[PDB]
Amino acid sequence: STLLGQLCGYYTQWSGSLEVTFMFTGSFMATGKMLIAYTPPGGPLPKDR
Amino acid sequence: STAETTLDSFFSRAGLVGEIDLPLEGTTNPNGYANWDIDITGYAQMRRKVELFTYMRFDAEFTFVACTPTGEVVPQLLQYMFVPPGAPKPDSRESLAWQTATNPSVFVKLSDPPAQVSVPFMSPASAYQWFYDGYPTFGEHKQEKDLEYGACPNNMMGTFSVRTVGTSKSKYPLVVRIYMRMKHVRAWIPRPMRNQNYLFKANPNYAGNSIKPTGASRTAITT
Amino acid sequence: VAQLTIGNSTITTQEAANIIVGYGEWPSYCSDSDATAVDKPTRPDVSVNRFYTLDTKLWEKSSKGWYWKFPDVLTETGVFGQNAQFHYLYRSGFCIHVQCNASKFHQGALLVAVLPEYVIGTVAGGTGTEDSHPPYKQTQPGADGFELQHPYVLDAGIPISQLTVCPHQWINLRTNNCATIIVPYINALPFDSALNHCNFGLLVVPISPLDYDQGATPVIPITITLAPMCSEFAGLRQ
Amino acid sequence: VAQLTIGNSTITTQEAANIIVGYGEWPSYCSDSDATAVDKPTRPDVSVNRFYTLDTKLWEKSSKGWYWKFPDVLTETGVFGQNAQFHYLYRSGFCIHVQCNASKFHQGALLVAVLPEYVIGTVAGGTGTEDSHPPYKQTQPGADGFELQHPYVLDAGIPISQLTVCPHQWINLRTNNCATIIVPYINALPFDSALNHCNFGLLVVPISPLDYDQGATPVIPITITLAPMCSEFAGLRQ
Amino acid sequence: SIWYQTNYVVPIGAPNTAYIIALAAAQKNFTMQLCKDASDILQT
Repeated sequence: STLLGQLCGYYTQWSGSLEVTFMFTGSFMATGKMLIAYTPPGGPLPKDR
Repeated sequence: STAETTLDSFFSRAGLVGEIDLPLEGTTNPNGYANWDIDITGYAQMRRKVELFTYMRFDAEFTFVACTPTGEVVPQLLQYMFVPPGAPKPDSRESLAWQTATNPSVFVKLSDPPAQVSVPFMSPASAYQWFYDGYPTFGEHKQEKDLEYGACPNNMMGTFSVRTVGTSKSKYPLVVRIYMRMKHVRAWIPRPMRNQNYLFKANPNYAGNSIKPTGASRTAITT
Repeated sequence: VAQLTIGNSTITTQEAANIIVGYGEWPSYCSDSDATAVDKPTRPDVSVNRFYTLDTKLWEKSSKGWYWKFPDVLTETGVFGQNAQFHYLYRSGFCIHVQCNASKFHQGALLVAVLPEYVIGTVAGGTGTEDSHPPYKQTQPGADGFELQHPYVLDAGIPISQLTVCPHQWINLRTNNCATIIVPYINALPFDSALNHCNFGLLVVPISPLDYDQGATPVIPITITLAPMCSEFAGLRQ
Repeated sequence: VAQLTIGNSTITTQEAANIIVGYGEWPSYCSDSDATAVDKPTRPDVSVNRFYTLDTKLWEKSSKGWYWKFPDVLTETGVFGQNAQFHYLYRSGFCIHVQCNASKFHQGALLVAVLPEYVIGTVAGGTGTEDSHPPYKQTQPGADGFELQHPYVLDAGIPISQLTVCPHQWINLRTNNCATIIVPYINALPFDSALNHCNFGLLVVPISPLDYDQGATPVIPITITLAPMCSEFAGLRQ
Repeated sequence: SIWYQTNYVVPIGAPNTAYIIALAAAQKNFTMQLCKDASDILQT
């Protein structure tokens, strides 16, 4: 869905760093905490938080 | 002046810490001797006082006041032996522990003034501690059970072995009251003061039917 | 608000926060201490000293309070746990950060305190003559922590009303939402057992109960974040 | 908060606002254009370049999104409409200010973007072989603007998920309530038709739906205020 | 992976569900190499 992925469809090889910014669009009165984790290649999805 | 609230002043005084009965006949101490492990909390108000802190250092001055149960002074020679932590206590009146030179002995007459000695800081650690959140070393492996919890072993201070000199039983009924005074007190880590009755000597266990400190009031509005 | 990053762990906290250093002393490496040459004990700085975030607690209208034991809280988690379990001797400082997430329509107060040598006392029924000693799970609850049975006496016969004599900080939902406590290594020895001795316990107890009108979120999360300060381990391995 | 006044029109906005300039270029007069001497085209700055505030839109739980075409949105309003309709050639920049009025108990996100040469594609039923071209009211909706039928493809076969490649700004009700976009004149010619060519379209689409507990105001107003930057008109009259 | 650290907390009057929008891009050290035309369908 990203312009990045669609521009990759026009090429064969690529490499570099990526940025993924998350935006919370709840109400101003809402609060809480999320844990966003990055697992490097090879490693399995972590089983719990 | 604020010298009355220094720790030294707070613990300064000498209090009764142990009584030793050495009767003519009876089941108490039939072998005319007694072993008394040094117990800081022999003096009632001392435990709660001392447990205001977590770690403490101090010297101890022991004074031995001996007489008969009537308070009578009689011509009897006594031996006060200090058995250091790690040394074996006498098990009989004929035990060789009584003549081991490395156990400091004091030979006093009941006629003489009270005997008096100073005990240094005996712990191998840097401070005694009245609270030890954990099971004793070594660690681990299992270990044997939970029974050992809350017991610090580095608080061991020594033992006083009290006997009448001689091979034959004394002609007099004796009582040896011993007094302890803390010197050079330092303390660390203040704690909330005990507000529930004590149950056991070596743990903070409390009755499951617990009480407020006080509460002589019906409502918050009326004094 | 800013981004706080140490090691591979990153938390979201506020610069506008008041920190309390326990007993006015910062955690430090024991260069003072004992045996050196040869040789000084392994010290982990970059990797092990990271932000370990415990599973959050849900605090309710009926909650009595929780406690965690140190270093027991971590001797089962990360590479701290690895080091603590496979070494002979241990010492460390700690940065404890306790944080709540609540709305302006919630209310309540937490006392966040640190009590060195926090010995527990359970009961047999009131009273003796003989005693039950508390089990491992009540004296060393791990990273999950344990919940207080009798908060008023701190499960140890001492009034919670005087707990403020220990390094503490209030979490008043009206005023703040976080508490930060810095604890140095406190012991009668320079080194001790990581698995058999808990140098201190962390306490988080409601003095003023949680309240809210019906319809608001019934459980308010308490998130504990902690990071070893000056770790030090001696021994080998298995 | 301050008072912003140009000409006879005055709006209430906040100084604490982040402006985005389209393609990093401010609107400018076409001294660049060489068709000069004699003579340079009428350019109105004091009078025509004022704050035109369109009728506000009501954005609902079910809203799909709106778009306005430029300069079409104004070629039926003020003295701008008058210059644009009664001249031969036209060029101008624009200051677009989109603002919401909501409470802290509302939530939702708007993507405010500017798409040069925004060509619309309607359908015949899926699919051909032959085509219906969209009517005037769907390609040049005037000051009222038109509502999107299929937001996902922007009613033109292109993903809205990539609309952020155009000059844009998010309106997150949690964070901000206003968005300011500055658009320079973009064309393959220095001058064009004000009535037959729409140089760009403004898009305002809900990406995260409006929500609220029932009892709160069901419709949140979207107020569009716009002001021509460097107008320029050539030709005469009728 | 995105995990719930704490539960979602709201007062009365705030909706009990909210949405996260994820935006992604490459950094300045990103590069692509071997060009290759491959897309959908042309003009049916």
